[PDB]
Amino acid sequence: DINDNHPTWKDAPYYINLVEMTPPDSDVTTVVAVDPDLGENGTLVYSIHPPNKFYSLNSTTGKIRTTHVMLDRENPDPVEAELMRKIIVSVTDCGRPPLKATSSATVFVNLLDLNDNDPTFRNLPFVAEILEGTPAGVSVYQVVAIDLDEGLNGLVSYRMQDFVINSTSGVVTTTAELDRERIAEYQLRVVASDAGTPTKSSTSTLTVRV
Ligand SMILES: [Ca+2]
Ligand SMILES: [Ca+2]
Ligand SMILES: [Ca+2]
Ligand code: NA
Repeated sequence: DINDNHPTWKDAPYYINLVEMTPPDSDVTTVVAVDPDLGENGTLVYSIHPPNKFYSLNSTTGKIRTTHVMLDRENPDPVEAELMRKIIVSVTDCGRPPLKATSSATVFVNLLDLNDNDPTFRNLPFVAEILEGTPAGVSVYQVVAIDLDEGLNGLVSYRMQDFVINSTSGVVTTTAELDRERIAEYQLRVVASDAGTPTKSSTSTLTVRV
């Protein structure tokens, strides 16, 4: 009848890979604690404490799941960033008196990246001011767009659809002597792409006035 043992954590700390945006109620991992006491003196109750809005836990099986709060690798908030990557877990037996394990157990989640973000322009849309009789091979603008994704998924390149844009630099160069009487205003649709295998794009207008 004496509660002879505390619960004892097993293979802690835990390190786990999880893709971001993983659907709600998707399995993450199963935390495990040991207590050889018979009856309620060894019956365990797991719990996430402090509470984590990105994960739920089966009190009896110690099995963690995701919630209707999606996991976002590009979430700018430092408070959330940590919750998404660190799950602190408390356990107790149901004995008389009830005993906790003498410390919690951290689950370290590694958030794997999806190409879920598209490029977004820093300096577009814009209106570039130029004087007529500007000869060919003159830079007028340099387009900048950023992608919050990781590695190749965040690497932004530039394309169009009387000018040419260098795909690496985002620099916009002329190909002819510009004249007010031929075309005084150009609307140029610059398409910014990333390097994901399902490539994501983003278009905005550079308005050249002569
Ligand atoms: Ca016990
Ligand atoms: Ca992403
Ligand atoms: Ca991207
Ligand atoms: Na994201």
